[PDB]
Parts: sequence; structure tokens; C-alpha cells
Amino acid sequence: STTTTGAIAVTGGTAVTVAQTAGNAVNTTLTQADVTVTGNSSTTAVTVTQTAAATAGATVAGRVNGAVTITDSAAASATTAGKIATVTLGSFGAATIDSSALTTVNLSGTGTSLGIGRGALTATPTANTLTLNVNGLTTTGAITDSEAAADDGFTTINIAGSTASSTIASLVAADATTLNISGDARVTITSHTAAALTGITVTNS
Amino acid sequence: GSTLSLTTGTDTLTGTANNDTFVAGEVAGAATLTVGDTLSGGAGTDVLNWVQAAAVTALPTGVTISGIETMNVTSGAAITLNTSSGVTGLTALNTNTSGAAQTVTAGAGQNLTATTAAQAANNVAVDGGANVTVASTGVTSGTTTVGANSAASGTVSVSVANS
Ligand SMILES: [Ca+2]
Ligand SMILES: [Ca+2]
Ligand SMILES: [Ca+2]
Ligand SMILES: [Ca+2]
Ligand SMILES: [Ca+2]
Ligand SMILES: [Ca+2]
Repeated sequence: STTTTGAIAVTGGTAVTVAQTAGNAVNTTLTQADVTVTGNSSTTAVTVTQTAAATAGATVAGRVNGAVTITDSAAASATTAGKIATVTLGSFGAATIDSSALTTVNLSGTGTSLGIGRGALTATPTANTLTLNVNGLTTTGAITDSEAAADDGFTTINIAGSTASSTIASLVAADATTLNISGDARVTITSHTAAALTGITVTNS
Repeated sequence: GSTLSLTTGTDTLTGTANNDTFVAGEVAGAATLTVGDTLSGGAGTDVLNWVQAAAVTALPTGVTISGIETMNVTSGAAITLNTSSGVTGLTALNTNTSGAAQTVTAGAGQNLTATTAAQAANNVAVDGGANVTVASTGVTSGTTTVGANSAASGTVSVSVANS
């Protein structure tokens, strides 16, 4: 259809995958579905794939991407652990994650914004390494560490570009200290906002 | 395709993605294109037929037409409508009077055709659109006037008959 894909919501499960596609005609625009996943305390991983965005052309099928909202159980807790460790995205609109157990984000295809929050745990976190594997990723806007601003963000960000070029329009990580860009294919960061950075280290081929 | 009827209420109608036709007639002599009506087409054989005894006055508040290729508007009195907004995906707008004024503005991308019988001292005025066509008969005093506020994307084709 050209009429837009209606919500998708999941609550609970050991691992969640929601895989949208868009198969609309060559001169139309379908805008895809807003996704919400909310883990229960068994939810280790979440994956939310969509069809890549494109501009409606003569022979180009048009797609806009749906917002994604991922939330762990213990996102609002002061003490409870948190279970969502890995999140995989394959295209996205205005995406959010909120997990104090989050270490890895896998990015892919066409994105608008990612906002990463960690759980509102009052305890000072000791492991503060965001692994950010990219592959064919392009961003309209910002990957932000929402937690860093008023709370305890990631101190070291690692970006591993893989098999295809990636472009992050803006990377905002106010508690970041080290930044290591690694791997296999170009990573481009059009604009970083990371005032506390003491070093940047490219190891990428 | 399938055939969908508007009511005197607020309608939320969605086509089959096929040869479907949308009827916006009268019910007890009460108009069926009314405030908040939202219409949606699908595939490219989509027609909206709007017929009213009463003068067409504007598009009514909150009305949105989308994915519908041909819009036919017929009134027992005057037509005044603008279709540069609310309406998207419209290739062809046809407006029909007999014995009263016309004041129409189309979005570019839309082929306007303003047919008027017995025009007499009434004035036709049209604006915008892709190809425009004015077809006026029984004319007398009536001005015919095109693109005074906004030109056509494509061709103008006026024709005017007087007895
Ligand atoms: Ca927080
Ligand atoms: Ca805290
Ligand atoms: Ca801080
Ligand atoms: Ca109605
Ligand atoms: Ca249809
Ligand atoms: Ca259609």
C-alpha cells in the first residue's frame, strides 16, 4: 500500500525481532510502521529491520522509516539490573534505546536519529564501552548519548565500519574520552560533539 | 474495483488499490462531502464524483482527498473551490455549472476543466492547474478569466459560445 503500515508493539521474550518490508509501486511513497519493543527481564537482544528509505522517483519506490522505541524492564529502576545487551537496527526514523545493560548497537541502512539512554540506575557504572558496529549506515541526524549529559554516559566509543561505507551526520557523546574507529570500510562522521575527548584512534583499513 | 458512498457524517474511506469510485452525492438533499471527511484511493483507476444541489462553497473543514486521480464536481448553483491543499495525487479536476459563476483554483499537477452551460452574466475565473480547459456556452455578459492570480503549468484552452 501507500497507506502507512500501522503500529507494531512487542512486550517480553528472550529475544525480539521485528522485520518490516515495503513493496509499494515505483512512483509512490509508503511510510513504514512505528515500532515499540519493551523487554521483560528475559530480553537480551532486540532487532528492528525495515526497507531502506528513498525519495519517490520516476523509477524509485519511495519509503519513509518508522520511529523505533526500545525499552528494557529496569529502565526506570534505581537498582534493578537491566537485561537488553545488544540492539540491531536495519534502517530507522527517530530511534530510541533505553537500557543500563546495553553494550552493542548494530547499525545498517538509512537512519534519522538514535538516542541512547542507559537505565536510571543511581550506582556509578564501571563498564562504559559502547561498541557501535556500522555497515552501510547513513544518518540524517544525530547519534546521541542521552545519558552522558546529566548522568553517566559512555567513556569509550568504538565504531567498527564493515563491508560498506557509513556516514553519521552527527555524533554527540558528552562523556566520551577515547574514540576508536576500526574495521573494514569507511566511517565518516560529519560532525562530532564530544568535548571531553582525550584521543581519537583510527585503525580502519 | 469497489464503489464507496459518502454519508452526511464524517467518513473515513479507503479504496481497494483498484478501479474504485467514490460517490459524494446527496442524501435527503443534504450534502455528503462534509467536515472531516477523509478519502484514500490506492491504485490508479480512482474517481470521486461530487454532486450537490447547493452551491459549492469551498472544500469543507478537515477534508482531505488523497490517492484519487479524477475529481468531478457538479452543482445546481455556483462553484468556488480551491484544491491546491488537502488534495494530493489528483491528476484531473472537472467542475460543472449550469447558470451560475465559477471560481476555481487547482494545484499544479492537476488538469482543470471548467464546463459551464448558460453562463449569462455570471463570471468564470480559473487559476493554477497543469493543463486548463474552459468550456463555456450560452455566454452573454460573463467575463472569462484565466491565470489572473496563478498561471497554468501546461496549456490553456478556453472556448466560449454566445447566442
Ligand atoms: Ca537517564
Ligand atoms: Ca544515574
Ligand atoms: Ca556526565
Ligand atoms: Ca461524509
Ligand atoms: Ca483504488
Ligand atoms: Ca489511486
